[PDB]
Amino acid sequence: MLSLDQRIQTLAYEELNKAVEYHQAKAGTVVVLDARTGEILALANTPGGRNRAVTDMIEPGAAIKPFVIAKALDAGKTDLNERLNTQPYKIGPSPVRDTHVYPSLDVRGIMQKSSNVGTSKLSARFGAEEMYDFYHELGIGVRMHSGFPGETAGLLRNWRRWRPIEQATMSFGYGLQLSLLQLARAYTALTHDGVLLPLSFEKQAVAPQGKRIFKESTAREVRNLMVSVTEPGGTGTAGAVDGFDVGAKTGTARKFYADNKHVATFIGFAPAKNPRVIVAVTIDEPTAHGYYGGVVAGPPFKKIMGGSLNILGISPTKPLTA
Ligand SMILES: [Cl-]
Ligand SMILES: [Cl-]
Repeated sequence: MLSLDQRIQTLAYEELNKAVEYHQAKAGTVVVLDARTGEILALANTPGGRNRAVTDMIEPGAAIKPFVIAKALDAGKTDLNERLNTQPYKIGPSPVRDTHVYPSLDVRGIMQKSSNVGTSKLSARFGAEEMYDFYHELGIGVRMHSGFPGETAGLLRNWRRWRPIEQATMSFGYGLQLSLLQLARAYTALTHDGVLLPLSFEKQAVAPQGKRIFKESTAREVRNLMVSVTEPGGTGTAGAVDGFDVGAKTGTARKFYADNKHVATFIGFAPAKNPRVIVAVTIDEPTAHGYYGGVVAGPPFKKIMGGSLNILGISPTKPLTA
């Protein structure tokens, strides 16, 4: 009744190592989930030993943004028509800025281009306590109880202690921490139509009892926005998979912060409209051939996702061209 798939596990570990070596990185992790039941199909770590997917806390960076955008849509604090001013700004001395100046974006653009500014403005429409409860409901700070030793709850600071700038940076993934397994888990709220899943190391005959975070319509709209990340104009085109539409988010978190020391993340699901698989890839401190999540973690995501769909017998939803 173990949920692991050895063929997916082998594929994930082989592609993970190829990427870690090619980019001359220190380490990497991969999680592959059943997008419908939360069954864990593969967990891969390199270099060997410690189960970093389970034990290692990371700041998720921009990989948290889909949930902030989803929450803002779900509560009616924005909609798919609003064009937000996304010029850089400061809260006191601390800047909030994107990799480019975008004068304005709608929420599709905020997702597609990965705007820290736009996401922080959406989050700022909620009180600190509301955002704190929301992050907790996503499971940040809540142990997975995977059964592995060395597992931590993650980090979610008490909202009463938050500075306004800290609520802002949390909304684009700094100042809170979770493991790649917890982050991959959060994505089941988007794939499983607004219902967060527990995840399991056992095969699930039916999707288990979960917990609603978003309306079903919100999740479906947000999955559609995330397809823009793998299409031209998005930050994650390296993750597009032949024959499928892929909903994804890229992340490029600085470590501590540092100039040129990063954690590159790529997380996505497919078929985007009716997801079957979530693949999450993190590459720790690439030093060659790029450092952003799309360029670094996209290519292994593409290979692991495409191979996982084929292994599982999922038919392409559009004609193959490659
Ligand atoms: Cl806990
Ligand atoms: Cl689809």
